[PDB]
Amino acid sequence: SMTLTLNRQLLTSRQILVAFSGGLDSTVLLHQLVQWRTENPGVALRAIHVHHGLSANADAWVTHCENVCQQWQVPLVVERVQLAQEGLGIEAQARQARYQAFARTLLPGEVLVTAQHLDDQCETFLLALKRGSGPAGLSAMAEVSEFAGTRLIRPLLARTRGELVQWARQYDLRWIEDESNQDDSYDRNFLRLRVVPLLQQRWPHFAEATARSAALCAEQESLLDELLADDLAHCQSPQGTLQIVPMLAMSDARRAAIIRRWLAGQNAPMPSRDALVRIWQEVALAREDASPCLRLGAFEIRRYQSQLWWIKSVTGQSENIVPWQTWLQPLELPAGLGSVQLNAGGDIRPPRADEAVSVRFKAPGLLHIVGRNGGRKLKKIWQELGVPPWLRDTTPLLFYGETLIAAAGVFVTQEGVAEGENGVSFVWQKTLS
Amino acid sequence: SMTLTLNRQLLTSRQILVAFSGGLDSTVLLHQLVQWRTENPGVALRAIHVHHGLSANADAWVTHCENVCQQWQVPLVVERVQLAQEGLGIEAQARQARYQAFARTLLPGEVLVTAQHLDDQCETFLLALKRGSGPAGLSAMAEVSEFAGTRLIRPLLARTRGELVQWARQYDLRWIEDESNQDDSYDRNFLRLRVVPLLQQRWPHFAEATARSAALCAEQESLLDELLADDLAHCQSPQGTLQIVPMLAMSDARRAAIIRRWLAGQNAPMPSRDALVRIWQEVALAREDASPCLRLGAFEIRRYQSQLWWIKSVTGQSENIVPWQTWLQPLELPAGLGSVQLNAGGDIRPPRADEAVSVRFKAPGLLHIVGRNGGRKLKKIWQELGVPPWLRDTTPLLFYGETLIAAAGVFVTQEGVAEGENGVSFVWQKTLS
Repeated sequence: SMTLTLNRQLLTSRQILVAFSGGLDSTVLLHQLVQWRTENPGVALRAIHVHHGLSANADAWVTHCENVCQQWQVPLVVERVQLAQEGLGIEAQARQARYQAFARTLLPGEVLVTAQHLDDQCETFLLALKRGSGPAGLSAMAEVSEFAGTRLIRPLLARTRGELVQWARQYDLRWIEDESNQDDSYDRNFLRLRVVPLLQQRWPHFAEATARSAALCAEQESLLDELLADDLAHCQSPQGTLQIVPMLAMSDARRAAIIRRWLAGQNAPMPSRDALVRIWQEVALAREDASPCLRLGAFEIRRYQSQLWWIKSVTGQSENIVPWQTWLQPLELPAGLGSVQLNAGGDIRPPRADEAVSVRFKAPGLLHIVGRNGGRKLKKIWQELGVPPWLRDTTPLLFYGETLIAAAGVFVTQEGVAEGENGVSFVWQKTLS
Repeated sequence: SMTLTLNRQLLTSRQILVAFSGGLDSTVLLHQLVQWRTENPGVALRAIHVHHGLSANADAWVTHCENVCQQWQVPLVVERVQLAQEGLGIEAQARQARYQAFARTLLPGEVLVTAQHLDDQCETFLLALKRGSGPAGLSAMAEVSEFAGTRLIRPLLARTRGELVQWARQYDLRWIEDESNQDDSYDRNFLRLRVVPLLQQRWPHFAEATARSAALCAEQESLLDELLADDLAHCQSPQGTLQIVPMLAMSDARRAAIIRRWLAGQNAPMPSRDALVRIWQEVALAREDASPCLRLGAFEIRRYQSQLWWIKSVTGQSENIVPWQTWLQPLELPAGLGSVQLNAGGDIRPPRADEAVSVRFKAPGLLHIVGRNGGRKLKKIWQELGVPPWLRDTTPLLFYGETLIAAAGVFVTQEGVAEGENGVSFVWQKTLS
């Protein structure tokens, strides 16, 4: 039935790439896939062993993987990524390097498949538990998730190590397995060896019961997904923000479940239940006048126009002034804001080779712009044009000497309009995400 | 703050009864209550030690409890309930006897209070987990629940054993504590001593994280409570049944959450997620023609009139015939169906001292009843009158010789109508629930 199970989960896939450590689970997953390939002509399969850290057999494991793949006619990428600096041990440092390694060496349209099984579901659950997470975090792992643009499928997720042993053995597969005892100071190890077994003693199927609970938590979260759909549709704008007004009346749990689901949409890192609390109390209910902001890692959620925004944090630049001596060539902007350049053809007057061109993010005094008869301050103009506060000091400002010419993609001052009709275009380019 | 916490949870209470084993938690809870009484004049407090099983100090513990209560001026009920027959050990047999003991010795209007703390929340969670239960069952314990008509409050539910030790010690309270090592074959013991501690090693606050998860599961179930309210109102009749038709269109999770919440309303034992599945697939979607029935312990859920019913199972009696030689005196019915009697005054003709009166639950041939011009079979009459199938063979039928006179509270045959106007009343009495 593991083969039966395999094809159902892999129907929507043609190109697979399996994380292949010499181990049982990988060995059983891979043998099954090579078994699967022989049954579906035209199906391409690739394997990838990730050699990381200074293991005693780190080099031998690689060799073992090269023989098995070849004996089975399967290409094999072998990333040697290395990283460890006294910080977060194996159960963190490496896991990232590995998934990055998977990300790196993964073709487009190819589906990443891992050999994570029941015991891992139990371990994930426990770790979530020891973190005091709710139903969302206790749903542990999904049979199908999104990873590096594509999907990450986990077939053997429901299978027991017993089942895997019974298979790997029935087909006389040879596999490695260095328990690495002394890694007991790294959470996921301390479980499989000490806690979990201790549990399987009086409760032989403990790990099975846990997947059951995980599954039930998931069913409930999806029930809420259904139940909240409308609420979400209404409060979620097309832009990708969340309308505050429609929520002012809701209950704390309602709000949190929505904020939660909304943050998931931006494919954001799962928030802590208290984070969800702060977001509403300190941001949504905060005065827009006082620029509300909750830092959540590299990202930040804030309030603007009675809406909550999930955006990639970026450091201000109001005090910066980046000179453009060679404005004939693009100018690289600070804090990865991208490049900027003056192309022939546009409503902005070119600079004289005698004046000093520069890029800034601030501009004093009353300012006059095209399309408005008046003259207000930068901040007033920003507001009238709807430019969000986090962008009011991160938007390129063209300056010839001490004069403001334009604000990339937002406006052009009147003192900067093309005299004749020729003129140039101040163009702003941002790097890939 | 434990005192602060105490009064908030006990405001809606005047008469308390604390399950008092000599232990820390009880000792700390009780001392705090005697502390609480001194601060709220007119507040009555009672303690109850439950002596059960053949413990080495079973008798000494009692004595210790008698001294402490007296030293503190607190009445003390001491139930000696005993029960153990090789079946379900302490973590089952006794727990029932104890709560029964609590039930028995509890005054009306009095609130039962127990000294269950954080560690118990963790243990309850784990047990639920090892049972593979979902969010509803993983909410573990509530600060306030219903027990024997009244409420069961658990103040110290959030407090750590540490906190309790720090208190019992700060007020120099003396308490007992016989770990009873060899009870390790009884689930809740195997946890507190082996698993939990093993966990608190690498995770000192594991038990605290677990209450956090329990709490979050609860918040979500209440979120659903809110979200499903309307659905429940609509599908739940006034009688206390569940309308099937309005659910036919819903999704599996929706239905289950409703069936679940509905069963809770009848204050029924929490159902297994699969039970919820069977109920719908085997009962709701079953043909009423084929009398659908799912036995869930002493109770059973069934289908009648496009509705699901939660009712106290009762064995049929269609084959039974209980003679009434002394119809002048009440007749005790089988299978705790209650008693039955003929009172002077009613539309039924009395029996002659020459005919043989009896009670039955079946009746052959075409039958003629008052208020209908015709003559159909018992089963047809039952149907036309709306008598549920489980009651069609558990309803007393008056028989003089071989003639049907009446069906208690349902109908009177035409051959049994009072000749003149005097007549008697066939009255059916059922015992307390």
